[PDB]
Amino acid sequence: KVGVIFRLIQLVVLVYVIGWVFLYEKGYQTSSGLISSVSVKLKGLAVTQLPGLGPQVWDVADYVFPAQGDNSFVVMTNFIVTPKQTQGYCAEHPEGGICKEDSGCTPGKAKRKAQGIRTGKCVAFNDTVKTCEIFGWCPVEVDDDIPRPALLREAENFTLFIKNSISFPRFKVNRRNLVEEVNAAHMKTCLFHKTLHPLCPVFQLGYVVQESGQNFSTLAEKGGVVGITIDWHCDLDWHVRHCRPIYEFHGLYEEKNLSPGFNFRFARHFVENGTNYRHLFKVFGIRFDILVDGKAGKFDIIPTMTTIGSGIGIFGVATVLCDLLLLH
Amino acid sequence: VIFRLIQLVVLVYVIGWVFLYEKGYQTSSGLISSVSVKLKGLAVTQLPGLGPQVWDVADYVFPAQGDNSFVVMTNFIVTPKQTQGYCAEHPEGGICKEDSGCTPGKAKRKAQGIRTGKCVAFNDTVKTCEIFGWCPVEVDDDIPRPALLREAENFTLFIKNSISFPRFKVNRRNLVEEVNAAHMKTCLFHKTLHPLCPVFQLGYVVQESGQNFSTLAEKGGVVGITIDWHCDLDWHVRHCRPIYEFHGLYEEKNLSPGFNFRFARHFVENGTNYRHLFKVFGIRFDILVDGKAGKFDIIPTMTTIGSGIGIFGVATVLCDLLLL
Amino acid sequence: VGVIFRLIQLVVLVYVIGWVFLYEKGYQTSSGLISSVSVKLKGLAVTQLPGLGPQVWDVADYVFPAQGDNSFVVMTNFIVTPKQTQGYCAEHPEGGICKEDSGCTPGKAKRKAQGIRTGKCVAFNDTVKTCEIFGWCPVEVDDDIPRPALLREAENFTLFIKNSISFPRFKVNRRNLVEEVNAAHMKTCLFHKTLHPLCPVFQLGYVVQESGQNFSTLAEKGGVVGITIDWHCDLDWHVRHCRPIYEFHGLYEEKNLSPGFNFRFARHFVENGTNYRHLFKVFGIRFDILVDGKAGKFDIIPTMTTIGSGIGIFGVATVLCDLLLLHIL
Ligand SMILES: Nc1ncnc2c1ncn2[C@@H]1O[C@H](COP(=O)(O)OP(=O)(O)OP(=O)(O)O)[C@@H](O)[C@H]1O
Ligand SMILES: Nc1ncnc2c1ncn2[C@@H]1O[C@H](COP(=O)(O)OP(=O)(O)OP(=O)(O)O)[C@@H](O)[C@H]1O
Ligand SMILES: Nc1ncnc2c1ncn2[C@@H]1O[C@H](COP(=O)(O)OP(=O)(O)OP(=O)(O)O)[C@@H](O)[C@H]1O
Ligand SMILES: CC(C)CCC[C@@H](C)[C@H]1CC[C@H]2[C@@H]3CC=C4C[C@@H](O)CC[C@]4(C)[C@H]3CC[C@]12C
Ligand SMILES: CC(C)CCC[C@@H](C)[C@H]1CC[C@H]2[C@@H]3CC=C4C[C@@H](O)CC[C@]4(C)[C@H]3CC[C@]12C
Ligand SMILES: CC(C)CCC[C@@H](C)[C@H]1CC[C@H]2[C@@H]3CC=C4C[C@@H](O)CC[C@]4(C)[C@H]3CC[C@]12C
Repeated sequence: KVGVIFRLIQLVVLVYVIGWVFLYEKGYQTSSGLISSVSVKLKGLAVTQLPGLGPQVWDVADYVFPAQGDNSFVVMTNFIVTPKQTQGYCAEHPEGGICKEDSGCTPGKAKRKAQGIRTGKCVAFNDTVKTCEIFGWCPVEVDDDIPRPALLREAENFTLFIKNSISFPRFKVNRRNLVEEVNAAHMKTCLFHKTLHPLCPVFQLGYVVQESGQNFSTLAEKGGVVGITIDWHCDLDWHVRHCRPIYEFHGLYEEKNLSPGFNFRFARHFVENGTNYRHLFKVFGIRFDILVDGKAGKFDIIPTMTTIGSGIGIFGVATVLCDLLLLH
Repeated sequence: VIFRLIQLVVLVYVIGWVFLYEKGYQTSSGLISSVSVKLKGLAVTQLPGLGPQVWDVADYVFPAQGDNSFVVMTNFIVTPKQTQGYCAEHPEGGICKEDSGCTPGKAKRKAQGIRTGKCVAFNDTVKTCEIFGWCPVEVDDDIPRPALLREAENFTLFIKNSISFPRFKVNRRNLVEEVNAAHMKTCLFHKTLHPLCPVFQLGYVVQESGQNFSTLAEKGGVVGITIDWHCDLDWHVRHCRPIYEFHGLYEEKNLSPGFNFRFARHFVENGTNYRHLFKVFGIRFDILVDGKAGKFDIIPTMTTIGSGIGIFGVATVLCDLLLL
Repeated sequence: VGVIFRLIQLVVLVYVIGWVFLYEKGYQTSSGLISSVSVKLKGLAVTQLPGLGPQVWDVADYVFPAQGDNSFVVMTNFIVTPKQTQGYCAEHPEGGICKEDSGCTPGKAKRKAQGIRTGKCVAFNDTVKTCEIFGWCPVEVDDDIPRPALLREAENFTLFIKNSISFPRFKVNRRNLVEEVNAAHMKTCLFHKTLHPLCPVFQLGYVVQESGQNFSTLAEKGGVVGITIDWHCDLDWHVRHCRPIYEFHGLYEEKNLSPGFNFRFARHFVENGTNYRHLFKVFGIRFDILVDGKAGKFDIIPTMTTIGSGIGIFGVATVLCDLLLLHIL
């Protein structure tokens, strides 16, 4: 009965190997990619009482800078506005050259960062320091006084709405972020929590940043970067109703570096009294990147046949190894 | 000798199957691509304000540079001449009833103003609250059934895709199918008749998506174009022509249909800051590409020849075991 | 004999496992990466223009997606057609030719439309004429592309790239600014493929457009440049030895039916009581910044399964050698 016992042991080993191969979903299921489309819709307000008077309100279309969605969008969090900018010869900015007596600066564009077409003169900047005279946007920026109170910190309570639609080809199955569990009644009193309500897509910017690993009120002065990822891991063997996304906010938390924080200049032009003016904002804001990836598969007979053939081959190899070790 | 001949035949058949089915004698590469989109059309809106505007190439393609994913106007409800002031809040904020209903502070979820607290009348019979902000004129829910900025189904998209193929250092472009010189003045895109001209039509990009354009422009929608470059790159230099498959990317109807956003353009009239606010129900086009390619390399050929010889040995072992 | 054959088989197996360990990196768990970029351009250009009014294009005046978005256009040429307004005016000599008053009909001219045609014939220029259209009145004339390239001083703009990537499976975060690069280097650093390969890629037109392309003709009519950032590093060593490599692509140079890349964009304003717009046909450079990478760590499951595969391949090699010896016996 030694031979029968050995044959039974080999058969059991082969069965276990086949079960392991069919486990982990390594085989018997196809692999397909996905195509995605993401839209965002922020909703909030912000008071902007400024010592320069003229209170202003930043609406939904005033801080979302792409203003129409896109994967990578920026939400304004702070700014240094220099209104009523016009073209004309006047004093330059410091850290770009110091004028001693009509000799420090020579006519021509300066190397690397430039502020205007230098003409050559010692025009008294109203900071006890005399600099060069340039031809450009006359009221130059003053970015030293970054606003500590975080003028638009009230963005902590904004509600981001990530509407995601995907399609798996080769199965022609299309799904959306709004899973049939979430209905209209769950969109008026809905927030997002990773354990309590993991399906409703109405996130809160404060909460998103908090789960990003970045403390708020310190990246508001100089906007950081936040990355949201919507993993779509689904199996088409079961009903399509079991296709749900997983949100993971891998926030690249640094809070201290050589050049920390996002920052960009943007200007809006207009015409007043027949002269072209310009409003320039140095906006610091938090940029959200919404990366979408996934993999789904279903029953196909070719991968099943290939896996069964590989299982037969590895079972034969195992029997060869067992015979070899028994020979020794 | 019969068994040896059968084993040799099985081995050579396996080798041929490995070489010709999965194409194991060639390597693989990724894809780096750039997409440039240039719409060209016109649409006129006879708004009831006696202000007939003309919307041209720079007025409805919202990302003017034409990114990979962009948006085309198909409907709007303009709310012009907006300044900063106090007036009645939109009724979704609440209902006034008594003067004590309104409270100071912003709203909870969707704030429209500071809500200082008063009971001004928004309509002739409905009073909500008093808010300070972009107050004078507020956006409403009056989506135009005739679908203003219609006839967007006659525009001509133009995808000037480019391909890199870094490892093989072979550069290909969508525009040049090695024959395109006068097929650009008068061409369309048909999946069977003219599958090479990249001057699409928004009628022939939504229709093959499986969604009718009659209800797509009312509340917006999403359309996806793939342009996947599946080129053999081995027995040719040309024959890298891409294939297009406009994916449906979800059907219409259902909860929260379509896709609409809001944007605004500021201006100065009499020393007071103003704002033109548009709510846009525009289609969204996404262009995401992929490719594999492949070229003759000796290392993968040797690796798969070794794998084939191993498979042949395993098959011979299995046959010998079965015979015994 | 038998001992020699066993030693040869053991040596072959050892070589096989060494090859599969030091070539395919079997004891590693390859994973993707997530990424974000923040592109900041610095520079200044001045245009005279035949309008007798000098213009200065500032930091936020040429780069249009003025927040990054890893796909942006740095304007290098334009054809300004200012002071446009709604009215009935003549059409461009590309949608039709006005032989007489009956040569044009109301409609949108099918493919390419510049205005709602009315039918009347109005003289334009001197001989060509045209059909009247209701729309933006002064039609654009893009026939005369400026050869001196106007905003041609783009061979000195700096392109500070602030790339931050994260590998989630190992939960590691890295940035473009390698710890070696500090504030003392950012004051004056220029990216070079051999001498300074770590500080972010600067100076469009000198070490960015030198990808088998020439700024001379890549700014007169626009063009496309692709910067790919590869993060190929392993967390087996210290995290310090994880630095990216930049490669600039040469997608095409010239000799094409539709070369370059240009787009029309309009800036609106209101004067007196009428809405006007400035229309720019911007010819620019599209910089596609694409970042990819891969990383792995030593884990027990991959090394166990690769040692099992090595044992299997050693056994199959042994039985193949035995069969060969039997056939050659
Ligand atoms: N940030 C958000 N917070 C709360 N609800 C949101 C948010 N973004 C989107 N929604 C909801 O998404 C749905 C989409 O509908 P729709 O686009 O008509 O909304 P809306 O622009 O806010 O319109 P309305 O002016 O009619 O309230 C709405 O029911 C809206 O309440
Ligand atoms: N729908 C379309 N979108 C883009 N280009 C189109 C379209 N239909 C035709 N074309 C043709 O594409 C060609 C390449 O476009 P290109 O940007 O180089 O020219 P353009 O700015 O349109 O020139 P012009 O206005 O002087 O005809 C043009 O000659 C144009 O006639
Ligand atoms: N495109 C560029 N070319 C050259 N130097 C640049 C460029 N972008 C940024 N820098 C320099 O690198 C640093 C970036 O720091 P950071 O992002 O905090 O900017 P910043 O201090 O807000 O900039 P700025 O002073 O110009 O307003 C600064 O010292 C700046 O001079
Ligand atoms: C086909 C003979 C040789 C049996 C050996 C293969 C066995 C292990 C395979 C073949 C078909 C397989 C099944 C095919 C389909 C399904 C339905 C799915 O919802 C759960 C898994 C399940 C139930 C699979 C389990 C594993 C399975 C039973
Ligand atoms: C050692 C023996 C088995 C010969 C190995 C090579 C044999 C199997 C032959 C069979 C099919 C052949 C390929 C068939 C077609 C082409 C396309 C041609 O443009 C280049 C050569 C190439 C790519 C051949 C390479 C060699 C090839 C793989
Ligand atoms: C025949 C077998 C058992 C011999 C040993 C094989 C395994 C255990 C060996 C072979 C190669 C080895 C690796 C080679 C190099 C390094 C880098 C070093 O910084 C940490 C250890 C690490 C990651 C080793 C871990 C152990 C390792 C994976």
